[PDB]
Amino acid sequence: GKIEEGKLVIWINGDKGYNGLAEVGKKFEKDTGIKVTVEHPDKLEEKFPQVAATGDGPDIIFWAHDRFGGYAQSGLLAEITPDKAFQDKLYPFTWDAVRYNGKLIAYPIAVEALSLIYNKDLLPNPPKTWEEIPALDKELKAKGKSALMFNLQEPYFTWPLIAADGGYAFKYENGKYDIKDVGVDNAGAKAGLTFLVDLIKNKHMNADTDYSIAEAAFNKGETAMTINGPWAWSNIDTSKVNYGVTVLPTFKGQPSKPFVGVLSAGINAASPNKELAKEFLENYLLTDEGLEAVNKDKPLGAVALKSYEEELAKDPRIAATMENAQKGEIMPNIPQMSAFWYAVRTAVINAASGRQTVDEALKDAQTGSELYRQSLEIISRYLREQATGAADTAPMGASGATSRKALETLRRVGDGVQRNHETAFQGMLRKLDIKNEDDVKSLSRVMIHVFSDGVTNWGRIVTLISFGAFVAKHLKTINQESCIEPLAESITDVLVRTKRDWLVKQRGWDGFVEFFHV
Ligand SMILES: COc1nn(C)cc1C(=O)N[S@@]1(=O)=NC(=O)c2ccc3c(c2)N(C[C@@H]2CCO[C@H]2[C@@](CN2CCN4CCOC[C@@H]4C2)(OC)/C(F)=C/C[C@H](C)C1)C[C@@]1(CCCc2cc(Cl)ccc21)CO3
Ligand SMILES: OC[C@H]1O[C@H](O[C@H]2[C@H](O)[C@@H](O)[C@@H](O)O[C@@H]2CO)[C@H](O)[C@@H](O)[C@@H]1O
Repeated sequence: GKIEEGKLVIWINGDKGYNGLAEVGKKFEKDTGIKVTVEHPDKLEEKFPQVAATGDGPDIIFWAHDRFGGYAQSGLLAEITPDKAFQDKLYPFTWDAVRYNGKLIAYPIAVEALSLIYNKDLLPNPPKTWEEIPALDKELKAKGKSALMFNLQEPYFTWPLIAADGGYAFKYENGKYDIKDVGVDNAGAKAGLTFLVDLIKNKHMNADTDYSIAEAAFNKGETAMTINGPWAWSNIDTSKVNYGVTVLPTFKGQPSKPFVGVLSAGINAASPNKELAKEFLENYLLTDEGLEAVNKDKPLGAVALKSYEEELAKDPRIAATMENAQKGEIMPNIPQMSAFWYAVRTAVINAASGRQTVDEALKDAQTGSELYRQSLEIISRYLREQATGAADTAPMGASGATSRKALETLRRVGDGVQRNHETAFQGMLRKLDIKNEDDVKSLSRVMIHVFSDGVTNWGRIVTLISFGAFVAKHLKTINQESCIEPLAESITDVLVRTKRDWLVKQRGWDGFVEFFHV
């Protein structure tokens, strides 16, 4: 479809101040005659990449910054180019959250971190440790109350505990992420998640508790504590619960480490209203009055706009938010975050329900989180060595035995496919007529159509990759060697995105090696 000209459609999550945002839209309309429509669809962060890929969707999308690198990598976002005067009005670390491959890809709005929220009438002093919560629940159950209820369906809420004793997503050292170094199934992560599962086993929490259940229980005074962000404070105010916002409990003497989000506003690359969107965001929303309108609906947290943040920073709930933020870590925005989150969401749900043990659940989450990088390493190396006739001497890195053995297996079975199907490979190569970087970009839809819609097995995966190597050899011959790495990335994307669940079920590339073991 085509995004309509002369209006703005905005998407924002249903937990945020969308009525306040609509009020800013009405002010925009008053000046310009342009109607602003604010919507809060379910699963908007999943919807957006689907609809935007076809040139459809909202003009402006709001989400935490972690999803935006994926959207940008997919060509779904307009580059943001504010002048120095405007840039200097927001905190530099907030612009850093929305920078991807050296370009600004959204406007930052506000810094979000989870805090412990407690009912002062039930618990005059909140617990400093996770370890004391079982005893406190036992005390409270004798009064017809519980200690703690929070959303167990979204890993954002359980991550602070998983991270506390050493769980991590992608290792960060010397100002750099090692995307090859994933910390989901280490001893620290296991300790955190085992503690959560034990809370459930011992009937201190219920695996089925979700956002709405926890919110209602806290706001009705049935549970003494919850874990939530600034957006939740409005409904708690309405409830008249005597609440405090404080630092999350420690685990094994170490701080809980929330993953810190920057609510951000991106502009759809397919929007014909980009100048209207820029005007709205810079001169209506990111002003004291614009942020106030949203904040009075549902609190934003620590806003990116220095002038308004100076007012808000006096609020002890914001101080608490920022204390927790400083103990946590800013989320990456790398495209791999979506997969990391899906993998950890499934692990927590399965461990909490008893569908899998903690060890089983975190193993699968490690494999899912490593899948893209490991797949790319194997596929890129095979294509490149096939094209040039010489292997890559660089170390395989993390899970290197698997990568090496997968590459050796792929050499055996993939060369066999190419050899036996040479005429068919030649025919398809000529039919596809691949000449340059632009023609390579067209192959994804063809790969999805042919590969992803057929039967899922290792044989057809070998064919996918083997035909890729055949194409790579051709590209080298015609002085298009620079196209090979983009080709490898494209094949990897199709494989891992469309066969994610199947691949994890096979133990990823270890399953491949096992399947073709001679
Ligand atoms: C015991 O059995 C086996 N052991 N082992 C080890 C393998 C098998 C086995 O049987 N495998 S098999 O079932 N696999 C497939 O069929 C298959 C799987 C994935 C594919 C993939 C195909 N394709 C079409 C092929 C390529 C050459 O001619 C093709 C084919 C079959 N195709 C199927 C789709 N139709 C659509 C209409 O036009 C004709 C076309 C024909 O042609 C005969 C072929 F060679 C199949 C042989 C496979 C080995 C059979 C390539 C593809 C689409 C093109 C773009 C593009 C680009 C890159 Cl970079 C990379 C890939 C692609 C997607 O990836
Ligand atoms: O649970 C995984 C989920 O976490 C974060 O989403 C948060 C969001 O940042 C908050 O603003 C609020 O809406 O709660 C969400 C959790 O339900 C990530 O931003 C998101 O990408 C991820 O899927």
